[PDB]
Amino acid sequence: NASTVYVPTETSDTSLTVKDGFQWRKYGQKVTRDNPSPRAYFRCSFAPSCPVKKKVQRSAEDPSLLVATYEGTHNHLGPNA
Ligand SMILES: [Zn+2]
Repeated sequence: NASTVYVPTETSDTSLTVKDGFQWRKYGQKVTRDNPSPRAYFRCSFAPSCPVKKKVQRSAEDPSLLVATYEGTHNHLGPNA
C-alpha cells in the first residue's frame, strides 16, 4: 500500500519538507541512532476522509536525498491550486 519517491534536497535543508501539491498535518517525529536524522510523519489535510499518510527522512544511503513514503492514495483533488 506504499509508494516511495526520492527527492534530491539541499543538505542544509533539514525541514523534511517535500512539496507535492497536497496539504499535510505533521503529527509525529522520530529520532533514532541508525539514522543521524529525524523522520517526520504527516497525514493528509483531508484526513480522516482521506487515509493518506506521508513519512519523510533523509536517505541513509545517499544523504543528498529525502525519502518520501506515501501510504494510500488520495480520494480527492489536490487543494494547492
Ligand atoms: Zn488526501
